[PDB]
Amino acid sequence: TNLCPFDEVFNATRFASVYAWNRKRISNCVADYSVLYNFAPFFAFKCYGVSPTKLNDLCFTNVYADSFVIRGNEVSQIAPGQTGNIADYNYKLPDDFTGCVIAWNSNKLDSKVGGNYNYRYRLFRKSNLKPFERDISTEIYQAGNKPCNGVAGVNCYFPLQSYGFRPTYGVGHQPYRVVVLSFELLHAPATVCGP
Amino acid sequence: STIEEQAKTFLDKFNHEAEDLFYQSSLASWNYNTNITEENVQNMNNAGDKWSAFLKEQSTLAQMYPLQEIQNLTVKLQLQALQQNGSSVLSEDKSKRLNTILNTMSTIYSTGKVCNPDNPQECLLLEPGLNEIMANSLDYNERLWAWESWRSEVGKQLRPLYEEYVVLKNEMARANHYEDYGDYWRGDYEVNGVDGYDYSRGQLIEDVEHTFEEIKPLYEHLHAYVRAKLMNAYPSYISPIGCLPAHLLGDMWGRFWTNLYSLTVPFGQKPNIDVTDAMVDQAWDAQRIFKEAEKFFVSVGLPNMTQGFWENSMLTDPGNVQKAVCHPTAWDLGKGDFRILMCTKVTMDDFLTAHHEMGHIQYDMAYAAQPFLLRNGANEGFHEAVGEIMSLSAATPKHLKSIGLLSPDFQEDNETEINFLLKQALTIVGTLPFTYMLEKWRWMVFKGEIPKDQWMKKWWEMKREIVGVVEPVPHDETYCDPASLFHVSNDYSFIRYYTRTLYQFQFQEALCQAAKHEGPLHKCDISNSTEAGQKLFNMLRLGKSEPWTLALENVVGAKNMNVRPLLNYFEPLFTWLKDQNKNSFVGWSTDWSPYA
Ligand SMILES: *[C@@H]1O[C@H](CO)[C@@H](O[C@@H]2O[C@H](CO)[C@@H](O[C@@H]3O[C@H](CO)[C@@H](O)[C@H](O)[C@@H]3O)[C@H](O)[C@H]2NC(C)=O)[C@H](O)[C@H]1NC(C)=O
Ligand SMILES: *[C@@H]1O[C@H](CO)[C@@H](O[C@@H]2O[C@H](CO)[C@@H](O[C@@H]3O[C@H](CO)[C@@H](O)[C@H](O)[C@@H]3O)[C@H](O)[C@H]2NC(C)=O)[C@H](O)[C@H]1NC(C)=O
Ligand SMILES: *[C@@H]1O[C@H](CO)[C@@H](O[C@@H]2O[C@H](CO)[C@@H](O)[C@H](O)[C@H]2NC(C)=O)[C@H](O)[C@H]1NC(C)=O
Ligand SMILES: *[C@@H]1O[C@H](CO)[C@@H](O[C@@H]2O[C@H](CO)[C@@H](O)[C@H](O)[C@H]2NC(C)=O)[C@H](O)[C@H]1NC(C)=O
Ligand SMILES: *[C@@H]1O[C@H](CO)[C@@H](O)[C@H](O)[C@H]1NC(C)=O
Ligand SMILES: [Zn+2]
Repeated sequence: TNLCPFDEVFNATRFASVYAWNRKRISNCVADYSVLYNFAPFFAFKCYGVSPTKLNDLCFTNVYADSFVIRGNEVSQIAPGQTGNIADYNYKLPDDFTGCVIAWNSNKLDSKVGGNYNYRYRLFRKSNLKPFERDISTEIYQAGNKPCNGVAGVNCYFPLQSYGFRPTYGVGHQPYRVVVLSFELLHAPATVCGP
Repeated sequence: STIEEQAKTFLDKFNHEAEDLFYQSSLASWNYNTNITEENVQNMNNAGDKWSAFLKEQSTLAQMYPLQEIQNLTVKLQLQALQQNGSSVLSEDKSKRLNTILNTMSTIYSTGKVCNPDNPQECLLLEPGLNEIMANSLDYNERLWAWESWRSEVGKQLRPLYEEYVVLKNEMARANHYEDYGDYWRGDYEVNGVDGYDYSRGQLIEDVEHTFEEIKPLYEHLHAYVRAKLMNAYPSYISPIGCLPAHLLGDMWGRFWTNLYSLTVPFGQKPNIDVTDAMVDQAWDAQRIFKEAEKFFVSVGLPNMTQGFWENSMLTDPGNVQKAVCHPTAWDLGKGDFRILMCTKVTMDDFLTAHHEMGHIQYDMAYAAQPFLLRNGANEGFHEAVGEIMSLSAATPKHLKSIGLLSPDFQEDNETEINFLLKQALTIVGTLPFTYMLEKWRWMVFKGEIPKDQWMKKWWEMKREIVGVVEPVPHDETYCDPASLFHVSNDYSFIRYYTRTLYQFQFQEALCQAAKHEGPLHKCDISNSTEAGQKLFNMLRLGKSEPWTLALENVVGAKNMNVRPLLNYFEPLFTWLKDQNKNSFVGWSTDWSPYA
């Protein structure tokens, strides 16, 4: 039986930065949702508009697995109607979100002793992101009234900042892997089911 | 866009960059202080230099936002913090000379040795030799030798360095729009912008003097009592109406009269409340001590310590293989990393100091949500005041009984209480005239009111007039006795201890009234008082966001420093002294000297 590749999305060697969240299109496969815990105890498991289990029986035309990494304090922003740095400038969910949010701790995975500055996040942006919008622009943000001319300087800052995760950080500042599952309903016949 | 919005965005970028750089510097300095090696010292100095360079870059950047155009108080405070400019306003050579003399004074203080007690091969440093003498010796001549040797050796070297230090620091402070270096130091207490909570830099002097004036009588009676008891100890050496000789006060300077307790104990027949033997007999360890402190803080509504704290900390002596610095310190590294560095032994003193340092840590956790430059006490006295109220609550016999380290049938007579209040006063009230006079002398020197050719003259005049202490041998301008103290020769302000001593009893009074406590203030244990916990947290969470006057009002209900909490804490001892001195002289003549 051709099942869905959740092992690629969840057990990935490297997760993307939150400003460049990675989306995987899942279709033409059987999705096994009755796995409660696949890595560690359930850390963050919040299905909005749908039940967690006893509901894998639903069929959808496509499943969307959006993966990224944030610090624990920001895991609260991956929810409908949230605000903050991530929710505004990095990753936005609609108010009528009918999907699920699965986040877990990765301090053993993404915490380098000398600081893991490979994960970036967007701090500055001229407008809040539309739901499920992605923006990857290494363009100098113009906070002042003078033009930046693509150079960082006085009132001209680079929009990205490194998390610099460290193994000794507090739980609020530790690396957390997040995966958002969206379920699409189209006129086409369903391609993802679990019987 | 407005200047305020530009400054806000600048501060966001700054906060996240400085959080990370400060965390690296803190990790490096922790690896040094817990594991003294050469690799660690090089990493610590590298990280610290990186942090200082980043700070100077950010200062030059933040100077571009005209403060006057900022209408948001918080952004104004952070911008001011970046706008220090401190010493940078000096030319390169003058800054180099200032750093040179600072390090030289620090070196001569931490390295000065005096030789030839009998043979020039026997030499002692301040710690532990000279301090052991000044603490335990009962020999007038031995104490005088230690005192005069320390001064005539290290202070004579320190004198010219200190004159140049004064002149350079005044140059810096004046270039930074201050009157003198004393005005710079007093700027820590300045509040400018909040109607009804403002505070000028001279208002500190006014308030400090008005409150020391109110402190004067209790200190006078304590001084008379200690003088009589020392006359019993040094009969042919002490006048019943003169100042106390400076070398008989219990330490190198007289900053604390704690080590005079053996010579001044009211009722030496009563047992002292040292619960060390109980802790040892109950098989307590450092784990249990810090767990009990955590239980104390949780009992008033504050959180436990973090799992990061419990895993990442040195709470015991690491042994002979790994040597570390054992001065108790509370580390707030940022990014939710909280630690305590302490070589804990199973003693009551270490129990109380653990309570003090964990109070520090609770303060740090409580203002963690504040922006970076605002994660600090309201002023320089607040942190130590919080730690000290923790240790006061922990030292009460009521608390000791409730934890099970003191027998339930230990009766608190009025003589164990008078003993306890006297031992508290020797340290707490004995230090206030010392602190005030030293800081007054520095203020006046920086202000240019004491010429160099009578520096020591005014120093000892003030000693006599203010502290009631007289030098055992005369000193000309070759000496520099004020610089023979660590804080003076290492460029640290000193009024913080006075302000913290008044603040701590304000806080204790407020929280014990909140805790519905009954009786004398010194018997108060705020354990199990969620009201007191909340009243303290309302101030702790503020950090340096609100003015220190507002933070103090939040807990005690007053916008200014107050002396009546301290006086109410010491009232029973005050009446006992007033009775004990009925046929004794209270006060002192400023003219008697032990050397004609
Ligand atoms: C002075 O400027 C600061 C910004 O540095 C202002 O603080 C900001 O105030 C807004 C509005 O309250 C905060 O947004 C809030 O976020 C919380 C999330 O916990 C949300 O629940 C609220 O509904 C609101 O959206 C913002 O977080 C806060 N900034 C910081 C860094 O805390 C401040 O209000 C300004 N002062 C005045 C008098 O306007
Ligand atoms: C207010 O604080 C006190 C102590 O600070 C809390 O009471 C204490 O509770 C502990 C644990 O239950 C008691 O320890 C045990 O007591 C029994 C009976 O004395 C003894 O046999 C055990 O060996 C052990 O020592 C402790 O005695 C007790 N002390 C007092 C004074 O009550 C109390 O629960 C707190 N109240 C609230 C509402 O939180
Ligand atoms: C104390 O500091 C040393 C650094 O000098 C730590 O590492 C030791 O020294 C080098 C550093 O890379 C290593 O090659 C050694 O193997 C380490 N151990 C010894 C015994 O030299 C050392 O780990 C630190 N101690 C602790 C407990 O962390
Ligand atoms: C903070 O941590 C302590 C433990 O260090 C928590 O209390 C202990 O654990 C559970 C609470 O989940 C209790 O059933 C135990 O009885 C507690 N142990 C002792 C010795 O009292 C405490 O609850 C934590 N704080 C909060 C607010 O939950
Ligand atoms: C302590 O107790 C007595 C009780 O009358 C009190 O009057 C006095 O101050 C103290 N007694 C002595 C002997 O000091
Ligand atoms: Zn402390």
